[PDB]
Amino acid sequence: GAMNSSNYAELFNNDIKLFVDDTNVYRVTVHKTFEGNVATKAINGCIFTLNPKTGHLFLKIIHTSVWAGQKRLSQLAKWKTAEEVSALVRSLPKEEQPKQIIVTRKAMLDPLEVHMLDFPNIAIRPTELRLPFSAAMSIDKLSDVVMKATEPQMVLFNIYDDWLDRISSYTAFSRLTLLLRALKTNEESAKMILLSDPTITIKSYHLWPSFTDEQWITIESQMRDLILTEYGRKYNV
Amino acid sequence: MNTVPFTSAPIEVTIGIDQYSFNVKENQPFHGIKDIPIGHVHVIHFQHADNSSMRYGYWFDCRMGNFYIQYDPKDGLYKMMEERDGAKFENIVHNFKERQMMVSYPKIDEDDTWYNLTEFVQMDKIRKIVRKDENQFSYVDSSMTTVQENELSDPAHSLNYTVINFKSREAIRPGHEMEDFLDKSYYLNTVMLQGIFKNSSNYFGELQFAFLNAMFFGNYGSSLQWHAMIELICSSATVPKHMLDKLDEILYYQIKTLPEQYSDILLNERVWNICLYSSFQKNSLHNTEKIMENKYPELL
Ligand SMILES: C[C@H](Oc1ccccc1)C(=O)NN
Repeated sequence: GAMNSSNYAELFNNDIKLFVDDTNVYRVTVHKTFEGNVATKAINGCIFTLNPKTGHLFLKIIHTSVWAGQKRLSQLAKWKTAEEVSALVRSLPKEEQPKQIIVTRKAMLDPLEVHMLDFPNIAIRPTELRLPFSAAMSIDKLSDVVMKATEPQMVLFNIYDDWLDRISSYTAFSRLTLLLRALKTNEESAKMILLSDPTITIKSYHLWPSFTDEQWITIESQMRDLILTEYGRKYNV
Repeated sequence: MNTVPFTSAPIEVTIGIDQYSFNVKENQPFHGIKDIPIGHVHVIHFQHADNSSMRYGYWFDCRMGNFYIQYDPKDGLYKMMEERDGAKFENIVHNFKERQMMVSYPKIDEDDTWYNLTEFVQMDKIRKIVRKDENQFSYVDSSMTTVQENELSDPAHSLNYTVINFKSREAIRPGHEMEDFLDKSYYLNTVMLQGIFKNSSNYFGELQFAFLNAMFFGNYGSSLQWHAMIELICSSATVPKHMLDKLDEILYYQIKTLPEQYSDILLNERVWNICLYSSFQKNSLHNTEKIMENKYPELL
């Protein structure tokens, strides 16, 4: 059934599973036409497919050319997502295929179910969690590779960097969700927090800065402060 | 006009014949039903006064034999049987008619209801849904489950309706996933009509039979099948114009005939609202939408 607080430790067991987030697949800027009407202009997008145990993010870039001459793009975006996830699974060796795919939005269920009919033993599940994966495009190196793409492209990233050398998946996922939640609630402040100290760098092969354990604790604290702060600034408390 | 005689009525029972019903009292002198219109299937059905659990009954066609009803005190129900001795049967009926021990099938001359509910239903197809080949008639009751139901337990006692499942490889061409899920015309016209049913008459016959078993026996797997077959047409962008016009007629008479106090259970809110207001054929069911809105506006 649905993934929620009660069964949250299942994410880190040894059954392979993927989160699929489609929020950033179909992205548009809305603007005025010469005639004063309103029109959209699509920009490049991505499917966010994450194995939460390993940190493996299969980032499928969606190039704006895929929308050309198509109608009802918001609906197509979900079936396109499902087609690309199904293609990914088929490309993986059997022993690497997920036993469960968890979708962050319920409208992905039927599209993904239909595209995976060939895989009756893979469970397609929703979640009650309000996960912050939409904020993946606030991570500068992911944003940059999406916007530079001139064709469809799959980029392969470990979204935990080297954190699993020092911490468990549960802790790594909790850090990641806290970082993304912060970026989603106040991207400017979040990014100021992550970079304030010029001496802490991001390795060329990483996404996030190279914090010591102690520095990660300070960072994590600052991000929680931010999320409560904005929660007050937003709610006046 | 034909006759279904009754050996006796030893337990108090409500007897149905098609859309008619009457109460018979324990050991009342009742010996059957006469003047049954030839040319249609029929269903004679039962609900015991003592245990309203289990409505059961028998589909039959008087052109296919002489059938009578006899109570079985061991199995505790009214059983249909075929009399092979023709002169025996005529003499029995004649004696019961002379003694006026039979109720008359009470059809109004203006009234085409039963024709309109059974237009496409044929005994030969019923017998393929209800497999019991040593009898010319078919038993159905409230509790019988369908083949599809058993897939999700006794096979010999199942209703073998054609399985429809919108999220199945049968319904969805590889590479046409979105197209075929959002517009079911492929599944309707190629898979079901051309492949399985051969023609729309057979499709409509199963749909009418499913409705009738839902209405008369409260058979839940049948109601599921009736709604599935409606939804498959309504959710196809491309439907022969003649099928749509006839579907509207079929449904119109089904909604007209449904008991008002059973609409809460027999009618699926999601299917009807989708079919009448959101689907491709939302504008193609004028008679059915008008009667639904004037008789069950609550459901919508
Ligand atoms: C090689 C390593 O592993 C994968 C990462 C994501 C998906 C599949 C593999 C990595 O971080 N490459 N950039």
